[PDB]
Amino acid sequence: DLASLAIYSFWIFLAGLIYYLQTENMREGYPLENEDGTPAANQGPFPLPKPKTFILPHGRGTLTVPGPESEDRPIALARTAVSEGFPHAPTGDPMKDGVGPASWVARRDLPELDGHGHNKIKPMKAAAGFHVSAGKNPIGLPVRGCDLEIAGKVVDIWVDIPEQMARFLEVELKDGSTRLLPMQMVKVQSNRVHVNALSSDLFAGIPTIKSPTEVTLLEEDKICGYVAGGLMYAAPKRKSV
Amino acid sequence: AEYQNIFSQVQVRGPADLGMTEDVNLANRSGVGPFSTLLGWFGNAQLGPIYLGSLGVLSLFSGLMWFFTIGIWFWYQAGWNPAVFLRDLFFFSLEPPAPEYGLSFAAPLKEGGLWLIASFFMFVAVWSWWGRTYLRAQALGMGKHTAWAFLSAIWLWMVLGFIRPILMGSWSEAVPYGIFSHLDWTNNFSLVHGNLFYNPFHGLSIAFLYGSALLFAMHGATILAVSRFGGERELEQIADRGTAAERAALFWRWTMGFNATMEGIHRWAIWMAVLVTLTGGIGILLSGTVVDNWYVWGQNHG
Amino acid sequence: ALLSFERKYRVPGGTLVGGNLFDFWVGPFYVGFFGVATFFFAALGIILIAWSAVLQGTWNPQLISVYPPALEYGLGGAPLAKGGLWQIITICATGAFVSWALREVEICRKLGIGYHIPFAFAFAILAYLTLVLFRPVMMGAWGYAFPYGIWTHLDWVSNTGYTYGNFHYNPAHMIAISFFFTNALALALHGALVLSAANPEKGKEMRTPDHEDTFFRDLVGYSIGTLGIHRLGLLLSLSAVFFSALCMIITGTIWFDQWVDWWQWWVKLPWWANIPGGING
Ligand code: BCL
Ligand code: BCL
Ligand code: BCL
Ligand SMILES: CC[C@H]1c2cc3[nH]c4c(c3C)C(=O)[C@H](C(=O)OC)c4c3nc(cc4[nH]c(cc(n2)[C@@H]1C)c(C(C)=O)c4C)[C@@H](C)[C@@H]3CCC(=O)OC/C=C(\C)CCC[C@H](C)CCC[C@H](C)CCCC(C)C
Ligand SMILES: CC[C@H]1c2cc3[nH]c4c(c3C)C(=O)[C@H](C(=O)OC)c4c3nc(cc4[nH]c(cc(n2)[C@@H]1C)c(C(C)=O)c4C)[C@@H](C)[C@@H]3CCC(=O)OC/C=C(\C)CCC[C@H](C)CCC[C@H](C)CCCC(C)C
Ligand SMILES: CCCCCCCCCCCCCCCC(=O)OC[C@H](COP(=O)(O)OC[C@H](O)CO)OC(=O)CCCCCCC[C@H](Br)[C@@H](Br)CCCCCCCC
Ligand SMILES: CCCCCCCCCCCC[N+](C)(C)[O-]
Ligand SMILES: CCCCCCCCCCCC[N+](C)(C)[O-]
Ligand SMILES: [Cl-]
Repeated sequence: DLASLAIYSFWIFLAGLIYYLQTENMREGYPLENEDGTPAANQGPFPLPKPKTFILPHGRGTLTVPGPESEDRPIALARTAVSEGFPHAPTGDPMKDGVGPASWVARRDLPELDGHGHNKIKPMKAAAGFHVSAGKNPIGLPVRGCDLEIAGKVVDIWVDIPEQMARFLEVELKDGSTRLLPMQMVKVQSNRVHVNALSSDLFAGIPTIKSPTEVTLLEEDKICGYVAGGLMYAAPKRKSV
Repeated sequence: AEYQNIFSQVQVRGPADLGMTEDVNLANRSGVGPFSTLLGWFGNAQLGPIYLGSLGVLSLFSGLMWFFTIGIWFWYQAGWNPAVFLRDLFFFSLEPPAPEYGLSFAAPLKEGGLWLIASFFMFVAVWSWWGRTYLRAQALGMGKHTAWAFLSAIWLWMVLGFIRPILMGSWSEAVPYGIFSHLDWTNNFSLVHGNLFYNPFHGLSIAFLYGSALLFAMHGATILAVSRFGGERELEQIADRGTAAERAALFWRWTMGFNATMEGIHRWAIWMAVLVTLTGGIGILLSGTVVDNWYVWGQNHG
Repeated sequence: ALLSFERKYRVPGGTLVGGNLFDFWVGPFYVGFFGVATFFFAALGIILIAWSAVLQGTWNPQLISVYPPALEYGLGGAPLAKGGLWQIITICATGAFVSWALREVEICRKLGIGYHIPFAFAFAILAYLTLVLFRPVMMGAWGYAFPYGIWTHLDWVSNTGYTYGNFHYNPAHMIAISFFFTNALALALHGALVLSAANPEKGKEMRTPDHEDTFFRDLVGYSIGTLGIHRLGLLLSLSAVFFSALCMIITGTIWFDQWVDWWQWWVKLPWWANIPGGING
């Protein structure tokens, strides 16, 4: 029967496809590791795929995956149990050490470039022809932390040029230096910008950027990590509201 | 509330983005259209430009002729009365030739011929539009995944309208052009083939259709959940894994014990979707050509 | 075992209930108080299904079926073998799903991510509860719920549909279907687009989100953007399930006749109601 042949073949195909898909999804993070970072004994029934290479634009190299996995940064955490499967306690301040929900990855310390090789994200002040087109303009709004105290003031929006969208608010602190806040972690209100994740005392500790008119992928990760970390780690200072 | 990132809080606008050039013939791109502040709360505000070369003009024109062929038939069914046209719009139907005409073109216009003309125009609109999905990719140096994916949808459509009717010996087996009439056709097709719930390919197709909803809910929710770390910038997360891609994987690993990568979730995605109409097309193609009754088939084949 | 990059995220905290008591993993799986709850509800559910198998007299998974209380029982309880188990397994199911959503909320809290996933999932649970709880309660009996069996639930779908004629004519159901098909359209296009950029023609550099915008603008005159498309997929898929729940919640309750006949309100609007010709005059 031709339907029987069709349905039986399709199941063979779907099994092969699921196998292939799972292996493709093991191009990052594998081989699996023990808690000490050595290779685990049981890797599973799926093997690592054969490596592929992405040719990155703008002379930025390739990426070949799978390859040798490494954190490329120290992890300030320690075991809390004598066997596998329990949490690992921060050994210092998890927000400064960048662990837990404050974690960051050691992405390239260069900015993301657009199709034409230009920095993807720029302060709006430096982005020819960019302006706020609808919504409350946050520039000039005081910025409030979850301790209900003012941490600073908004001095610019950092915009994604090719996608025409707000990505960070640039916030000036008491000492006149600035920090970037992810736009996804702020609430623009009629008379302020509210930041639930951080109390005002934590703003100074936001990782700074080394050049004031561009951010690197590495710097984005440190800022975004640190801000998200505050939901857990600034909870004591987080007033009800 | 935390901001949830479903709508944007502030819109920014800059100079109209005219796009990458690569090998595209710029003579064929319109100027930019207007900007919609309304679309802008949710996606991009910018409309246009559009590329329209000769294959695009063919597809559009042919598409419009399909649409006018049905339209003119409806207006005729309505006795040229716009009151009646609006009233009975969902009830009108352009029906294929009777069984007696087989696969011939001999049928009167009012009783098959217009359906054949309409189907002709649709055939040209879709296939040229397919070519346009390949060529627009080619001109930008991108892969052809879209044109391959589109071919799976074309398959189900080709099966319902052309391949299955040809294999059965008559245009009368194809689907009428009409809102209600095509639903009636669908119901009737199942009744007459012993209940399509007994077709294993139909069950598969449902699994994938539902699964597409599961998967895009999972994936959209996920990217939005990690948008605070730049997660929607998927190409760069592919090229240089960030804490967005890592938190996204680990959410799923901790929930269900396995996970994806940023590139690879898009392979789960293309396949989950494409298998809807691939399996669906097989199921329909086999119906009445090889299997007259799926309940019966079922009883003899597990 | 851990993913290469996983250790830094396995910190204490984020639990909703029980502090550190259940703040641990088994292999890849996070436990938490809601892991223990899910397991308890699942396990009891599966055991009870297995016992129903015994009382039906089969183990075959294409035959095992747990049916709800017959309509005579109304909204009361029934004996184990005659509807009671279904009622208990439904409670266990609801408990396991809601426990799974709350476990997901615990995983979000530990990872510092948004709650969009469990929120999304809560729509699926609502669809389920529409079919087994809200709709039965509004209709006055547990018997209107679907039975738990691979094929028998398909029987219930078909029977339930044909009670109202061709169910296609349910207008909320048309909107639901539209969202399902559109969602599958969008999923295909999205996967294909990111992959076409990540995997360009042979020998060439990866493309940019700018190439992705350009491709769609060249093709259809509009690009929704990388943020937009993920918002869109979430909206389409949730809207699909919202309208599904809606189309059933109204059926047997506010509307219970043949769905085809609902459409007469439009045809009988008084301006065109009596004009001869067309299909309906
Ligand atoms: C949604 C509207 C109707 C309905 C209409 C249909 C129709 C019509 C069809 C199905 C089909 C299926 N339905 Mg149903 N189905 C309903 C409610 C449910 C519920 C539920 C708890 O609410 C569940 C668990 C299922 C489960 C299933 C699967 C057996 C099968 C494939 C679905 C799929 O891949 O989805 C997408 C999800 C994924 C791809 C993820 C994987 C999900 C897996 C496959 C679920 C396994 C379920 C397991 C066998 C149930 C027992 C659990 C154990 C006790 C632990 N249905 C309601 C009543 N369903 C198809 C079939 O082939 O039936 C025989 C089919 O044609
Ligand atoms: C009483 C009715 C029968 C029945 C009869 C049928 C029939 C008959 C068919 C299906 C098919 C399907 N049914 Mg069934 N079905 C029933 C009950 C169900 C139930 C349920 C909960 O009860 C569900 C969930 C489904 C679900 C499904 C899908 C999985 C599948 C269609 C997939 C798809 O994407 O198609 C939609 C996608 C397309 C049609 C592709 C179209 C692509 C073309 C190229 C687009 C042209 C566009 C045109 C130019 C206009 C453009 C305008 C633009 C804006 C410019 N059925 C009952 C049992 N079903 C189909 C299938 O595959 O079955 C195996 C099919 O033929
Ligand atoms: C003869 C049949 C009638 C008909 C009668 C009905 C009836 C009756 C119903 C539908 C419903 C639907 N129909 Mg209809 N329908 C018909 C024709 C069609 C066609 C078609 C192409 O002809 C299509 C595309 C559809 C489409 C649809 C969808 C809009 C909707 C189903 C999805 C849903 O509710 O998901 C919602 C998703 C869920 C319920 C899944 C819940 C999952 C839970 C929360 C998780 C389970 C976990 C599991 C146990 C895990 C197991 C273990 C793990 C896998 C390890 N119908 C014909 C005309 N249709 C249904 C609906 O709207 O229901 C609300 C419905 O009840
Ligand atoms: C893989 C399975 C799914 C799938 C995939 C899929 N579909 C696709 C693709 C893919 C991968 C494409 O690449 C292609 C596409 O271009 O998407 C943008 C397409 C496509 N899928 C389409 C539709 C479609 N897909 C569907 C389904 C599905 N598509 C599946 C669920 C369905 C249904 C019934 O469920 C429909 C209706 C089209 C949007 C597009 C194919 C376009 C096409 O072939 O067009 C030819 C016809 C014309 C060109 C006539 C156009 C006339 C214009 C509307 C004139 C406008 C002028 C002016 C604006 C008038 C003013 C009035 C207006 C306000 C109305
Ligand atoms: C709202 C949009 C869509 C959606 C979204 C969605 N689903 C989700 C999520 C999201 C966002 C999750 O986060 C969650 C997940 O973890 O996915 C991997 C989930 C999930 N969606 C699932 C399934 C699923 N979703 C579906 C649908 C959808 N899910 C929608 C279309 C469907 C169908 C039929 O269309 C199914 C079958 C699971 C993979 C997963 C939830 C897993 C879970 O809750 O696990 C805990 C429970 C158990 C391990 C077993 C419980 C056992 C019971 C106690 C007994 C069985 C009773 C049951 C009622 C019998 C059914 C018999 C059938 C034959 C009818
Ligand atoms: C997918 C199926 C349908 C797809 C939708 C197709 C819609 C067709 C849109 C109709 C476009 C009409 C174009 C007229 C253009 C014209 O007359 O001249 C352009 C004229 C001047 O251009 P120029 O002088 O620069 O000419 C070219 C030059 O020589 C080289 O640079 O400028 C214009 O008119 C711009 C008009 C704006 C075009 C934007 C169209 C937006 C389309 Br409708 C978007 Br909103 C459609 C969205 C549909 C999405 C559907 C996907 C479904 C999932
Ligand atoms: C579509 C059904 C769901 C697909 C299930 C795929 C199984 C995933 C295999 C997990 C292996 C995990 N591991 C050991 C590699 O970490
Ligand atoms: C026979 C093959 C054709 C596939 C079926 C197409 C039916 C779709 C319904 C279109 C309805 C006509 N109109 C103008 C109101 O759209
Ligand atoms: Cl507007």
